Amino acid sequence: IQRTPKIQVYSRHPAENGKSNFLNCYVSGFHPSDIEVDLLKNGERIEKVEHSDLSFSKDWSFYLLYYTEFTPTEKDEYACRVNHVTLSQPKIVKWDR
Amino acid sequence: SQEHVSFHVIQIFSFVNQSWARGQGSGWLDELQTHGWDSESGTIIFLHQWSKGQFSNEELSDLELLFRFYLFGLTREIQDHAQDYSKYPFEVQVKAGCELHSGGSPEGFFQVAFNGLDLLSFQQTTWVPSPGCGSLAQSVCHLLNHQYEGVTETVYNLIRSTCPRFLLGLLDAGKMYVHRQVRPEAWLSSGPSPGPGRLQLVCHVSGFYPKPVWVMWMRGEQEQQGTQLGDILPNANGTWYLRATLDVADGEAAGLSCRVKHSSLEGQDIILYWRGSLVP
Ligand SMILES: CCCCCCCCCCCCCCCC(=O)OC[C@H](O)CO
Ligand SMILES: CCCCCCCCCCCCCCCC
Ligand SMILES: *[C@@H]1O[C@H](CO)[C@@H](O)[C@H](O)[C@H]1NC(C)=O
Ligand SMILES: O=S(=O)([O-])CC[NH2+]C1CCCCC1
Ligand SMILES: O=S(=O)([O-])CC[NH2+]C1CCCCC1
Ligand SMILES: O=S(=O)([O-])CC[NH2+]C1CCCCC1
Ligand SMILES: CCCCCCCCCCCC
Ligand SMILES: CCCCCCCCCC
Repeated sequence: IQRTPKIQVYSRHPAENGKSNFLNCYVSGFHPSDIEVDLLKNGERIEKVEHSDLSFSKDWSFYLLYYTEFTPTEKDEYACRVNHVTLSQPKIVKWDR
Repeated sequence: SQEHVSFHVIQIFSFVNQSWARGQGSGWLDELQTHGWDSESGTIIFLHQWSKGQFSNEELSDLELLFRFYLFGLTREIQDHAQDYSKYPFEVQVKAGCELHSGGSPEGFFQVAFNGLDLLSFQQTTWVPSPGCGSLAQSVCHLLNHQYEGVTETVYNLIRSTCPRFLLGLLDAGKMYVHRQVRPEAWLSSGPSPGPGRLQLVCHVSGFYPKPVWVMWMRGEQEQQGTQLGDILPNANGTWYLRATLDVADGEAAGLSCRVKHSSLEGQDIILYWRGSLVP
């Protein structure tokens, strides 16, 4: 069957305005592997992201880690957006410090 | 240690329609990716300085040639035995490799899934279809059991002999990485409100390696019973992340602290007291 992605967003370091950090988005438990994951700044896609090669667990569901270097500020909003065949609309999970 | 250790090669490919497919492959030492695959040039990507795992360039080149021959044969056979558009798209997953048990006994495996369900596996010297995958599984195993005997023998030797030798060579070549200690940092935050007059306390622990870690919410030496530990989540660069959370009533959060123990800390636990809005 088709399994819907779980999405977890978290920073590598404590959020401090003006200090360089990394934002992680871990997307897991989905099937099939066709997926669109994007990290967002103020609702816009971030190009300078890195992601793990596709992998899967013992139940054959897939998982991916995304991360990007960012500098948090008071005005900037960051998020992880996922689209998948199981989702009626893209799911956006905002990061909150 | 007595811990079991594994090496896996995985393959994921999907046919969007009868004549178009895409695929990816990689190699993993436990949960650490050690190898990629460049599908254009059809060659192994070595992700670490120690990723050749004490194998010679000739051994690795022969393995590369083997994988390319496998991909060529797989493509030709799927094209010949494909063509109803209702069967597409479909996705295949392959997981092959070995597990080394505590005494040194190797165990090889080769497992395949189709559309997220078990399809078949390699048992001793036989391709065994999964019952749940019905006639397709039987068909594929028939082809593998009766038309590619050399393939069966090659797979047997790869997962029972080549794989454990490579796995241990990787552990040796990478000994300064696999035995490293990386100290975490920790910090507190508020989580989603449990309800009116309640607080969610969050202790973040980030950047630790290896994975065993101890984190708890405490009042003095007493562990708090409501503490929930999240999934241990990956950071880039091989380290891990964990959130420990506790719901408490407003007016009862003062005096609570997060305590972190990890092998890298050499006896000096991290202790953070919840401040919240208590300090003006
Ligand atoms: C099976 C046990 C073998 C033990 C020794 C292994 C030596 C290093 C192999 C790691 C390479 C990982 C990449 C292989 C991925 C691969 O071949 O798949 C291509 C995709 O299908 C592209 O379409
Ligand atoms: C009838 C349309 C679907 C066809 C599905 C073909 C799946 C093939 C799985 C076999 C993968 C390789 C097995 C190991 C070869 C050494
Ligand atoms: C098959 O799928 C590929 C990839 O999406 C597409 O480019 C191609 O046109 C398709 N072929 C068909 C529908 O015959
Ligand atoms: O770069 S790529 O076009 O995605 C490589 C695809 N080769 C695989 C297609 C599915 C059958 C096994 C070989
Ligand atoms: O250490 S372990 O629990 O054996 C690793 C389990 N996941 C792996 C299975 C297939 C290769 C990708 C990662
Ligand atoms: O920290 S841990 O997940 O318990 C270690 C298990 N595997 C490690 C050993 C071999 C190299 C890959 C990482
Ligand atoms: C060299 C490996 C060849 C594996 C062939 C499996 C694909 C056959 C599909 C049969 C569909 C009934
Ligand atoms: C381990 C990934 C699949 C390798 C199969 C190679 C055997 C086919 C060539 C005879």
